[PDB]
Amino acid sequence: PQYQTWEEFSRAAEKLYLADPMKARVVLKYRHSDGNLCVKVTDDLVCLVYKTDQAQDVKKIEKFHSQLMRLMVA
Amino acid sequence: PVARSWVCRKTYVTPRRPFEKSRLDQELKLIGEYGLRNKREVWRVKFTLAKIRKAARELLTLDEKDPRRLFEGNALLRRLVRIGVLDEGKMKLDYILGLKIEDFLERRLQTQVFKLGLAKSIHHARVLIRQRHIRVRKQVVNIPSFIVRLDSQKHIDFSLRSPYGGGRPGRVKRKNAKKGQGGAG
Amino acid sequence: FPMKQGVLTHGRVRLLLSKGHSCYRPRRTGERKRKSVRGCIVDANLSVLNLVIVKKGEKDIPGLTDTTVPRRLGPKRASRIRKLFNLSKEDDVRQYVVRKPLNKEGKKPRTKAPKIQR
Amino acid sequence: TVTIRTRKFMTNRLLQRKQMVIDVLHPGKATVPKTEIREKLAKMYKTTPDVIFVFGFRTHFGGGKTTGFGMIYDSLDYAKKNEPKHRLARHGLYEKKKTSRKQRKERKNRMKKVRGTAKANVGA
Amino acid sequence: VLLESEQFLTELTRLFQKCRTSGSVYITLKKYDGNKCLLRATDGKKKISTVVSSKEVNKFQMAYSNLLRANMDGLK
Amino acid sequence: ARGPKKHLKRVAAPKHWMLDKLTGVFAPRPSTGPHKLRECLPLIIFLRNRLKYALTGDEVKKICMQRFIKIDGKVRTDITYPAGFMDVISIDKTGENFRLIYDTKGRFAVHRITPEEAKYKLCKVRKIFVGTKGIPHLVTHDARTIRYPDPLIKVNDTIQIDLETGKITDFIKFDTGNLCMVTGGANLGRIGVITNRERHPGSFDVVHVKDANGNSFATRLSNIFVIGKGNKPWISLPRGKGIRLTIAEERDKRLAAKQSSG
RNA sequence: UGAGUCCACUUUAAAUCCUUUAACGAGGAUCCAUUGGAGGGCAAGUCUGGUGCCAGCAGCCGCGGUAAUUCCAGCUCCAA
RNA sequence: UCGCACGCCCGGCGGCGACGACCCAUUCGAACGUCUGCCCUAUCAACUUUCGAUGGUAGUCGCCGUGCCUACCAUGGUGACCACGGGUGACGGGGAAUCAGGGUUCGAUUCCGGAGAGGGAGCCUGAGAAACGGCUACCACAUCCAAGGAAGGCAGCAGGCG
RNA sequence: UACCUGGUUGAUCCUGCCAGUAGCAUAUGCUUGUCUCAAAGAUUAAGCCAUGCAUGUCUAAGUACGCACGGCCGGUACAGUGAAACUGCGAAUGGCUCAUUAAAUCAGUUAUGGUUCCUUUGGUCGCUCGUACUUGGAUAACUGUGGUAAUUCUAGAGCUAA
Ligand SMILES: [Mg+2]
Ligand SMILES: [Mg+2]
Ligand SMILES: [Mg+2]
Ligand SMILES: [Mg+2]
Ligand SMILES: [Mg+2]
Ligand SMILES: [Mg+2]
Ligand SMILES: [Mg+2]
Ligand SMILES: [Mg+2]
Ligand SMILES: [Mg+2]
Ligand SMILES: [Mg+2]
Ligand SMILES: [Mg+2]
Ligand SMILES: [Mg+2]
Ligand SMILES: [Mg+2]
Ligand SMILES: [Mg+2]
Ligand SMILES: [Mg+2]
Ligand SMILES: [Mg+2]
Ligand SMILES: [Mg+2]
Ligand SMILES: [Mg+2]
Ligand SMILES: [Mg+2]
Ligand SMILES: [Mg+2]
Repeated sequence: PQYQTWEEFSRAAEKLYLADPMKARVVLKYRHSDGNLCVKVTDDLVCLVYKTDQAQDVKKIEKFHSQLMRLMVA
Repeated sequence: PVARSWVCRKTYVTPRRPFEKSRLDQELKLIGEYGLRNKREVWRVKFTLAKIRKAARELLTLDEKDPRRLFEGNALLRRLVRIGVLDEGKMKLDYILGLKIEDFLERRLQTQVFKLGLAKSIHHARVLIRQRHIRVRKQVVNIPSFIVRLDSQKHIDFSLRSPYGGGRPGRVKRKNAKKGQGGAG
Repeated sequence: FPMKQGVLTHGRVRLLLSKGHSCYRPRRTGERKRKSVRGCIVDANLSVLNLVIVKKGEKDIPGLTDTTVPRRLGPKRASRIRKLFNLSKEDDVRQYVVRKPLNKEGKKPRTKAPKIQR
Repeated sequence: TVTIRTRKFMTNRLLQRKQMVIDVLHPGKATVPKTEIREKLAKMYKTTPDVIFVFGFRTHFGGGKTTGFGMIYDSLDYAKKNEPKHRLARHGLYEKKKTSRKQRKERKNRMKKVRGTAKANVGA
Repeated sequence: VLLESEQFLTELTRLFQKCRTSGSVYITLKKYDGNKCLLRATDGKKKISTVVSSKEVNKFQMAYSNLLRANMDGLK
Repeated sequence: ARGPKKHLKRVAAPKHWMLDKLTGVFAPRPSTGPHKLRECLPLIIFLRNRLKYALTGDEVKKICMQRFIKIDGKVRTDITYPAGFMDVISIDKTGENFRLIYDTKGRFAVHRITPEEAKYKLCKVRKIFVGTKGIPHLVTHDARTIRYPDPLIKVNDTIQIDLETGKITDFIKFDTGNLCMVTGGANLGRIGVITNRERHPGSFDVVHVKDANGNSFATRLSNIFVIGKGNKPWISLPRGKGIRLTIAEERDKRLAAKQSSG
């Protein structure tokens, strides 16, 4: 469920997207008062979440988001 | 660096004065006589006539018994004979200047179909050309601007895939026959 | 940063390195590139010291001298085989070439011999 | 009612084949398929249709004539010796791999980064 | 609120500039047919939405990436 | 440019190759060899564009790598080998020997010869060099360095070499009355007898050559190749026989023959 | 009869388009061709209603100050 | 040096090739040169010159000829036939448009040659580079960082900001 | 196609310019049914670039002891494919742009008798007069220890070929 650290959530979310691209969506929760970031991918069967900020993760999260958008379009 | 031609040329040149009444009179008489579509159809034949007359003037500016002049004159007379505007006994490079837009428009396949009489009207002949009912030397001609050669003049007839010739009837005839058989039973 | 023979410092020195020098592999043919190394004089500014035991002492260390590790490959040049087996110039090398046994699960046991050069 | 004539007949002993320009007359129907072309050339030249390869049809206007090029090999071994793999795969004796070209370029640039034996371990 | 692709980015920048003190930023990306992707943003009070088509993803994703890299900062 | 050129554009190709404009951007750049860039004709153009034996350059590569093409007594495996003037291409399986002689126009001609004629060829020498021990050397147009020649062979002469041994059999000295193949320029393809030689110090010399039909013409000696003594050639000649009759006479010989054939 | 729809060849490295080809497919054949102008240069309304030197038109001359052949709308016509 | 067919003598002689190179030619070229030709400007009339300007002599260096450079001498060289200086919203040409005959305007643009990879400068390798999808230093712009350090050049194909 | 017209005046004849008139480009507005070709970040910014790709390559004929596969005729080395690596060649070609440049580039014409030149081809390659049945030791790929936050960073120890 809570695949933290790194690459576990990425492999699990790529598996969720390659299961079905239609019903799957991704949500992104940004917080500045507490200052943390949250990614959650769901495919209306299970929901997989990722809750850390760690400064450097912003670039790889937006690259994963732009990869998901390119896979939705192409 | 790509492999293509980039070679093209305007076949028509617009006149210098746009609203000459006598010029519009002459062009309107030409279109109403020979069944044309626009003024560009007049202007492109006028510009090909301008090409031929410019070549003729360039030959007459040359000296007699010049080899380039004789070769180009004989080739241009051969072209005029094979398009059938100038006669085979009349062929001389001085008679090219006395040639006319009416005699150029007489060799249109629309006009030749109208003169052979297989079509009723000139525009009805153009309808037949558009609807692909006639052929020239076992080849369907879809475009009325086909310059018919004198050797290929006698081969104008109806095409094989044509209801007016020896072929299957058209869509309206099939629909009326199907409606009649459906009404009969 | 690795060390370098013959720079005679103890700090950090940036040097031009080409083909035929230490701590640099040329990618293009004859490529020169600045690389940063440390002086050869041993001081406290070091993480690792590389040590090569030349003379063996009285005691026996269980880590290094106890575990005997054999050669990985055998002699391939015929002159080197002659120098190893004390051979003459007329005797055979084909009989005395060193061949390696190969054995693992699934596959058959084999014995692979090197191509003798020269 | 389909008629096949041959023009520009040439015998390439240096390619071990025959070649000609094929002229197909088919009134009252569409363009006939290459399988029927190979069958009619086979029953014309008294050979097996496996060696006859025909490609490149162009249909004239009006709809009664096509022009195509075709070669007639001596054997299937000679055909596989000098015949392009794409026209072999048109009929199905050869099957090219399905590795996409951009992913092959990406695999090559990933093998360029890692030096050593692990170039094979980078791929999958 | 269904807006233009550029107006969506400007209002999304205004959402972060309003949430520089307190408030969440919700970004929802999903497939859209009625190739298109639905991208929606919500602060909790004002919702904005857009549909990105295939004709504008190269124009959209790069500025959206620079917007995210400029607007998101967590802990060191 | 920072070095030598390896590509050749299709537009930048010379006119006598007759390569078409629409099919390709690049032309087959010939490799270095016994002939110049704009004087030779490549093997891929001779095999694919003229003989029409192959369709594509891959097929030309297959033909040259099955070891079939035999250029002047040796197998060349390159598709861009420079095959120039008086080159003999032998194909064994078809049994065809070809001698690259120019046509009456600027182009080369597909010229069928016998094996008795393909055994030898003729080459114009360019200079005589004295080697390191006083040894005379001929430098031919196809870069053949033949040593110990006949000392009557001079700078502007031709030699009849043998393909099997690479030695001279006979020679033609550049004299008046001999035949003349014109190898280059506006008179490329003419065949006639030499009627005048005009020397020039500094500026290049010129030769007036008279046609058999009386059409005399001047040509510089750099594009001149004698092919025999008097009016008797030692090779076989293509149709047309090197006259370059007028365009009106060409139109007549086309049109009258066409109307007679029907 | 196409334009479209669309099985099937052909095309092509694999496709697309062209050509071929079945079956559909047109009477306001609504399956509706617009772009500028109508005082002169410059082809083509002293037609009708409103505005009254205001709005505006006009590349030049000029039109509009309550009967505008020049504006704004309808009809008609002219140029391509 | 390496690979294929595998023979004949009284251990030794043998073929077809591929590869490695002093030197001479040939080809691909490269570069200095000979003559002729380029838009506007005089509110640019004199310009260059012991910091090479124009030549001679003798050398260095260059792949070679040369003030290319060095040492000593001569005071020379260009210009009203427009030098020198400046501007170009000027890469040059084959060519494009308009055209009676004459001209005018454009040419960045698929072919040939020149220059370049943000601005200059230097160099290894290599026949061929002062190469930037090669390096070495400085300036402008910019990435990661543990604050010791490392790495960049789309006037290439797509595409993005301005 | 070697072409005119309106406008100074109460009216006329001249000079004169303005306005039309007709093409080739550059952008824009309206509209658009078919089809063959077809320009396309040049003009202002030769301004800046996230991302992916664009130059790598093995034949019977330069090196094969990575079982990574694989054949049995082995004991007289190497049956046969082949990762990686050493070596040779290419990367100085092609593509993009016109910033700089006005006897400069470039175009016609010339010579290198004033020079080089990988490759290809043709010559030469027992011409010399003084262990060869084949000479030496390093090194990469292989095994094993790591350093850095991090590089297409690399080292120490064993090996082993041209
Ligand atoms: Mg009106
Ligand atoms: Mg008017
Ligand atoms: Mg009027
Ligand atoms: Mg008006
Ligand atoms: Mg300037
Ligand atoms: Mg230009
Ligand atoms: Mg510019
Ligand atoms: Mg450069
Ligand atoms: Mg550079
Ligand atoms: Mg480059
Ligand atoms: Mg680049
Ligand atoms: Mg007055
Ligand atoms: Mg008046
Ligand atoms: Mg005007
Ligand atoms: Mg159609
Ligand atoms: Mg269509
Ligand atoms: Mg720009
Ligand atoms: Mg730039
Ligand atoms: Mg280039
Ligand atoms: Mg400029």
